Amino acid sequence: RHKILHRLLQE
Amino acid sequence: LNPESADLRALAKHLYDSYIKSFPLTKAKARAILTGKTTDKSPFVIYDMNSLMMGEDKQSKEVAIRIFQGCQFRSVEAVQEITEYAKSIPGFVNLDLNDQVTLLKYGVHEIIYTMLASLMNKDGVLISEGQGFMTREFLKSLRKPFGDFMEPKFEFAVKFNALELDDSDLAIFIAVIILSGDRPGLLNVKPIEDIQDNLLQALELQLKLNHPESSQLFAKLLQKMTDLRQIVTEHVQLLQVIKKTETDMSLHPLLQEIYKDLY
Ligand SMILES: CN(CCOc1ccc(C[C@@H]2SC(=O)NC2=O)cc1)c1ccccn1
Repeated sequence: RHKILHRLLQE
Repeated sequence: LNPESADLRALAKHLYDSYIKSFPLTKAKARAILTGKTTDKSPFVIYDMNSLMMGEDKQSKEVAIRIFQGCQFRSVEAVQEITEYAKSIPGFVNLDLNDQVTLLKYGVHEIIYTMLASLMNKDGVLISEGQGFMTREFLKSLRKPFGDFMEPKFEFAVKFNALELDDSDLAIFIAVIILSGDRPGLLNVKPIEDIQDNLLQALELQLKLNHPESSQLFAKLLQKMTDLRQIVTEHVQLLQVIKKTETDMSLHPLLQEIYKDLY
């Protein structure tokens, strides 16, 4: 869950 | 100014600079566009289905859906900008990553509607980075359920804009919203409250220095944080209705993710 947000945060 | 005040001014400036980097269209620019005090072409006005279509020349689902999904598309880009801005708030990226996610999940729409007010007056809203101006009346005219989804946002905006904040004030306010220790499901509230404490101090000083004549602006602004939540919860309910009645539509996956188990 929150795959995208995780990605944006870790990017 | 003393040394603790100095650290608070430095934080204010650091946030202002990140805000300008993260958010392409500032309230400064928006205001210039809306008052006419700019050397750019004034924006294309969308006030009806016809003007809309001629402005589109600047999918083919019905108009209300196209508009609603354009709003979604704008939020998706806004979430990305807000995420970048959040990463610049000192101490944010040192939090538990699950808590960074939770803060963003609950913060983004409050910030979106805050910053949307910067683009609004009582008659309409700038779109497409200020290249367009869509009238409030036109948005009201859309067929149910879409006809009154913008109204609570405009009503909020006219009240909020009366505070006359600038971008330097907004940059701190937005950080305060993100660092809210009462979001559901947070794992470790203490480091979040510690950051918010500093931000709130920074905001109070900022408001005293930038608006020395506007007594208790800090207190008026804190009460709006409560009103923003109401806008979001109501919007969630409208989305539930729309999801049931318009299986034409499909929520963008970033937005599905944010809205899932939100309120
Ligand atoms: C009315 N404008 C300005 C933007 O106005 C917005 C209104 C609401 C939102 C929130 C979105 S809509 C949704 O259901 N969830 C969201 O996150 C985001 C932006 C339009 C209209 C069409 C195209 C571009 N701009």
